[PDB]
Amino acid sequence: GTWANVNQGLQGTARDILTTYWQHVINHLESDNHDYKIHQLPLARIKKVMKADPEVKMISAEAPILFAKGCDVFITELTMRAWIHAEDNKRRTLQRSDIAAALSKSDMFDFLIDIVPR
Amino acid sequence: TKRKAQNRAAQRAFRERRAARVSELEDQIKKIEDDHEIHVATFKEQIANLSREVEQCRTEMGWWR
Amino acid sequence: LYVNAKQFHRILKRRVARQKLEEQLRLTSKGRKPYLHESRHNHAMRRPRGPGGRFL
Amino acid sequence: VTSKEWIIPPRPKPGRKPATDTPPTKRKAQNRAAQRAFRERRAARVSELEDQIKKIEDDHEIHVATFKEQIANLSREVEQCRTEMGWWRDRSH
Amino acid sequence: MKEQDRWLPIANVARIMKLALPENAKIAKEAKECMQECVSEFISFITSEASEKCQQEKRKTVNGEDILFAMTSLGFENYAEALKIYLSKYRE
DNA sequence: AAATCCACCAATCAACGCCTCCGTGATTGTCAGCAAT
DNA sequence: TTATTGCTGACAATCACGGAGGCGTTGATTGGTGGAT
Ligand SMILES: [Cl-]
Repeated sequence: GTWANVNQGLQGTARDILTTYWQHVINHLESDNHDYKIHQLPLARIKKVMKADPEVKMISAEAPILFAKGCDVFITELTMRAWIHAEDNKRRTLQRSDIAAALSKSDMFDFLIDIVPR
Repeated sequence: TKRKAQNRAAQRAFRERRAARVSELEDQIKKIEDDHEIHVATFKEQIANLSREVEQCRTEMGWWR
Repeated sequence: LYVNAKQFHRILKRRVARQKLEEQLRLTSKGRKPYLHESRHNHAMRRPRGPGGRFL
Repeated sequence: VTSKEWIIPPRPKPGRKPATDTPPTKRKAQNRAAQRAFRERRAARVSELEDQIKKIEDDHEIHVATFKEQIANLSREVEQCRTEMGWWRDRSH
Repeated sequence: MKEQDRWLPIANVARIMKLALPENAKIAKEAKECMQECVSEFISFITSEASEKCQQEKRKTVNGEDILFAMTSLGFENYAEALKIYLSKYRE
């Protein structure tokens, strides 16, 4: 299920918002010329996070670059997902609970159960 | 030079790494072939045990017929 | 209550790795520190503040 | 969602630059060509053995699927024959 | 190795979240720190699966294909098929 | 009534990115022999 | 032997990539006040 994970635990208007983001994420990745130096998240720290596991020894220059983009999307996707809960409960302040709420919706965020059990 | 010698021993290690893997693969094919020969004989017996189980039930039904 | 069977294997593998590394760090406390670096915590106080707490 | 079918190009193969210059004598031409065949032939067999691994792996998986199907059918035949026999038995009585 | 090497910079993650939301929205120090832990785990989670597969083939180096493969193994297809596009434009 | 807590500011300096040197792989080339035909 | 091509090492030469190690230079880190929610 290649595009099954895009719309999980979401219903009605919530799916449409996330789908438009992925189609934009695709379009930008497909068309726009990428400066692989420019990143929101610094590559050094992504490599350190990886190298923190003694199991890992040597890493390619690519893997950090892929995570940087893969993370920028991951955050943006969750943060948006979480906003729907806040906006649903008439809050203009994103809370730990609003994230916790979004994470439960999809069985894709089952790895974060230890991070925010709530 | 000393660098040149660092290449010799590095290749002698590379040639040993290929010699090990070609032997490892040749052994892995023999292992898999034996494991697979056990599984095919296992199921054939299970088919025969089930097939024999039918002949019992099937000869019992014909007895009422 | 059923967790993703694809992720399951790795969630257990990580649960171990998270614990072993945490014991090696000896940070048995889950709480984050108030600040990180002394000099920046020192500089944060050093700088001239305004009427609303804004830096000059 | 919509996305084009992109294809990952393989990362540049390491090694010495393949000599572009033609050898000027046939005795060194037949040599390099025959040694090119030496490296071509040996490097291929280890890949052909990794294929031979997958050939047995896949030819066994379809066999496993066929035997695990054949016993399930012959497993139903028993349960069918068991209850059907039950129906002919108690109707004789 | 430092203690906070296992996380990413809070400011950077917080900046990405700020952009994800409207201008009028606000984010809790708690939530910023939470997201930080989640995205930091996201890396460590995937990397652990890619690494254990590397140690089967006996490859010390971990390349992009091992990450993309690790993601589809753990059920992040949309991410894996999306980063194929970024890797394919890098590789050429 | 009660409480909290987050967005405002931008200056220092930890650390990010970058280039160089060092080390380990891969792949190819070639000289000097073997090995059958 | 002589004539002829393959194959077979053994060392050397490029070529790629990963790390670690300084060395510029950036932008992450950080706290008090207001006032909303
Ligand atoms: Cl980009």
